[PDB]
Amino acid sequence: GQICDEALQYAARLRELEPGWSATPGCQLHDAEQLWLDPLRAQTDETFLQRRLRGDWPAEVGNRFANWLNRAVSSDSQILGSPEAAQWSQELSKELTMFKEILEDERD
Amino acid sequence: NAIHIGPFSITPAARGLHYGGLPHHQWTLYYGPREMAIKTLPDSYTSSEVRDEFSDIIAEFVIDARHRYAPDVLELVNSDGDAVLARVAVSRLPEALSGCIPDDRFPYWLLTASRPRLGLPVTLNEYTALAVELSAPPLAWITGLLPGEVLTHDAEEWRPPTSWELRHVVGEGSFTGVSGAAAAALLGMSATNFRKYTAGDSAANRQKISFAAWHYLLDRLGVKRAS
Amino acid sequence: ILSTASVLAFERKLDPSDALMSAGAWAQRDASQEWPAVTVREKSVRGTISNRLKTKDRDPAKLDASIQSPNLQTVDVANLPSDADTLKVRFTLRVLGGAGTPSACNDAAYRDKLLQTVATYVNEQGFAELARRYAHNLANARFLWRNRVGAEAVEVRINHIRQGEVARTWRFDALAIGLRDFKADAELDALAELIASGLSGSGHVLLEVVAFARIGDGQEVFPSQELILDKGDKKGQKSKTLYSVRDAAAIHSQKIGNALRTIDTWYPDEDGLGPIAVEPYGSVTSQGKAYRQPKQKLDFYTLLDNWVLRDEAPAVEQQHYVIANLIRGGVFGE
Amino acid sequence: ILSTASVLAFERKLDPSDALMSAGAWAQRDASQEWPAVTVREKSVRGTISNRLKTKDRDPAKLDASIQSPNLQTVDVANLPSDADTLKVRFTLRVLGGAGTPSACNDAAYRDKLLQTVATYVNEQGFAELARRYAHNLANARFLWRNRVGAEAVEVRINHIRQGEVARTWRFDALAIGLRDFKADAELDALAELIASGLSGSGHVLLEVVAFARIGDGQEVFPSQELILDKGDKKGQKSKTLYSVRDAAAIHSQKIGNALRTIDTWYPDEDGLGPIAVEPYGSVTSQGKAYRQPKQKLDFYTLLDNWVLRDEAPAVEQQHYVIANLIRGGVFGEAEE
Repeated sequence: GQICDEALQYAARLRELEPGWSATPGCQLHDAEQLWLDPLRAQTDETFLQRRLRGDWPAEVGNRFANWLNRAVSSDSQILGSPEAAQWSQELSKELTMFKEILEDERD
Repeated sequence: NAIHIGPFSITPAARGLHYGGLPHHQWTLYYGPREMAIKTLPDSYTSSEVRDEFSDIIAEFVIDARHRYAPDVLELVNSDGDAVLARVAVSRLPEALSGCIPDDRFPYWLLTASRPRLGLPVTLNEYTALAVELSAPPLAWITGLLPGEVLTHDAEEWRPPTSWELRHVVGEGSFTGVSGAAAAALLGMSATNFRKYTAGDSAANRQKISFAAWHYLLDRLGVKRAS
Repeated sequence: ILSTASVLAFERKLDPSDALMSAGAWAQRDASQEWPAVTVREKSVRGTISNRLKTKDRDPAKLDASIQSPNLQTVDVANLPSDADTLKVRFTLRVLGGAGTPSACNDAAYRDKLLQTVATYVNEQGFAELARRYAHNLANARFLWRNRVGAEAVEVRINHIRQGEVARTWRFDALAIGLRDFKADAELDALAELIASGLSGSGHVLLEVVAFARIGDGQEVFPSQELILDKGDKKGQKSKTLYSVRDAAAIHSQKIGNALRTIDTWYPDEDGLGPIAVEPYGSVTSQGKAYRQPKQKLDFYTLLDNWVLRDEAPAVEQQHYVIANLIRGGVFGE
Repeated sequence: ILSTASVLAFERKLDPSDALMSAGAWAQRDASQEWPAVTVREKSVRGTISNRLKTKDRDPAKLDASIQSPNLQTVDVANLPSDADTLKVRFTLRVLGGAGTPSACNDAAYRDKLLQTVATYVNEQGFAELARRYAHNLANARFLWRNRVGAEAVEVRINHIRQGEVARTWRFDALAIGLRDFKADAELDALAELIASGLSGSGHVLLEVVAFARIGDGQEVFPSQELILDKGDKKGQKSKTLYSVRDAAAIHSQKIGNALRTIDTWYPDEDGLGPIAVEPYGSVTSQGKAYRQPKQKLDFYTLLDNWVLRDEAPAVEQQHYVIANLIRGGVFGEAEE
């Protein structure tokens, strides 16, 4: 929960700390994440791209963030074979669902 | 005036300067002929302050040298292949190994810890024989810093160590952390006759150590097994 | 004492080339040396959400909200031209032989025991059965994977090129030969004799395989499908990409190789499903299941260990399976 | 009394370039100057699970679930154009000479002692035997490692280029000469004479080696393989990289140099296993074994020390081995591992 809150706070601080949204040259997957996790469509961004980002909230960005978090946490078959690792996976899924809900409520 | 911490030396730089209005001096930390760090320290510093200015670099060098020259590990596995039952840190390889994968033909196998494993099947009595023969002392990593020709068992190629090599193991700054008095009592000598060994140059009243005393001292300190 | 080696790798035999694709009209197939090549092109597609979405969603407002999304993508596609009814593919393959020896090993005694084991297998019976299976799989056009269904008449031409010019020739019909069983025929026996001579190392073999398939005019052909990087947007072939040698659609060589070794009939669980491609834990990714399940003592590894170490040589069909797996090649280490 | 030096180093002789590849059709072999290069491409690969498994695995549900999620790789590959059947390989070679002199030393007495040792060797035997074995390894196309196997016919031309033009020429059939033995032949003897002249410091030699190998149409070739480094990858990256100079597939120069010095037939293990490359503790990596183990008295260091310090000259083939190891160059002394 502290990691999820720190990630949400760092995303909010990076968003509000950003003065303007610039078209990143070669930001590989950074535009796909920053359609929602980036700032509003300013004059540097296209209005049609801003309307498309308002059309679809970044659920796939939340999936990629959950994948990066699950890759950051070292897992093994002892958690898959044990029930405690299944409970930890269920708790991580509940935290990822809460983070995706908080992202989708502000998104769009 | 230099300061000596085991095989390390800390010297000042013979003409100071004024930094921020206060007089200072440059200091250098050596490891034999190799210079490692340089700091600029003010005066009105006791030698303990100059010691723990560099203590952290000394400790980091010790950590890296301990990890690099660590001995090899063998392990005992049952017939499946996983679930290691016991481990041992050897100083040599048992000379009969050749790359193996354990099967159900035998209930005990003795594999290496490196990844393309070599292995051998054993029967828990020869395993104890190999553990008695090939084990390693607790401070075997100090042998990685020694020239080898002062470590051989053959008397024809051996040469006595110098004082700088001898400060690796004896003295309060050494890696074993044993005194000269305790090492003299370990050999059944006086403190003065042992201090005769560590003078610095044989012209200035200094004698070489014997073959037998050197190997027995390495045995008693837990550095080389010396069977 | 003797134990199995820890690193062990075998270089493959039966290397195919890549399968280039050309097109033309039927009964010009005695002059198919200047036929033009098929070209991959671009296409746009705007479809609907046809997937099984998450049920117990009693909200059709989000449903017809999602209906108004055209979700346009851009699709690579390659088709036959308007004036051609016949598709022509072409590749070469060589047979190497010396299929006993590994390419890397740790132990020497294990390697010598393995060498004398395959020597006993060869002196018992040569490569005649396996080359019969391989020539049979070569005769029917199995390597055309999805370009074989819905075909009128498929004819393959085989050339054994000893010098720069052709030495011998075959000419088969595909659909007479089944994709199910292994029969006998004198031309097939001559081809299997040549392949078994190549696998024994008695002489080198270079083959050239050309096929013709009368699909019709303007239909769609299927080359191999590439990998799409998700770092881009919804444009730039965001759907699929087709494999191509320079300005020509083509098929990957491992597709040809997987089609050629589809000879495993001795898998125990059934027999009415036809032959399988040979590999340890004999499995197919289309069915998503694994025959030769290793808790049954019929995988490649346990059979090989019981053969080489304890000298419990299995039944002759399982020995065929093991030697075919060694002809496939791979990495057999821990 | 005379001990060994603490620092010793020898630069190498027999310096090759790195060879690059090209393609064409046979019987255009005498016009092969505009034959285009062989480039590298990429392709996708989906693989199965085909390796051994641990015992906590092989519960069949876990195995099937492993088969469910596949792995997708990208791979560099290189192969012939679809209308050619001959591969062309080209590189140059310098024989330097002066093999006795070290590049760094401490004892002068050790230096001139081994200098007079190699002078006595070069007075007794010439460089004829080693140059014969070297010209043998140049004759057969051993430097084609995997491109040689399964080939139909292979022909190699050498040009001795002295000024800006050719001086002498050689032609061979590489599969006539075996990879198993060392015969005699007049043209090969002239080539070995030229090489032994270059090794002895007599003249200045520079060769150009061209090889033609008949493979087939569209078939795969094998360049050297690079090393990829990635720190916690995302399982969609490449898994194979090939060496290329200026967009043309190529072989590393040390691969050629390792193939050239495959002349050790004198190792005490056996004789039906073929010659290996000259090494201290002479070891091949495919077998994972070390011939000339130092517990036998047949490694490079003990032979050298018995020859130099205590004058036990070994057998003449061991002297050939030691001189070959000195021609190879390396680092000896108290930089020990």
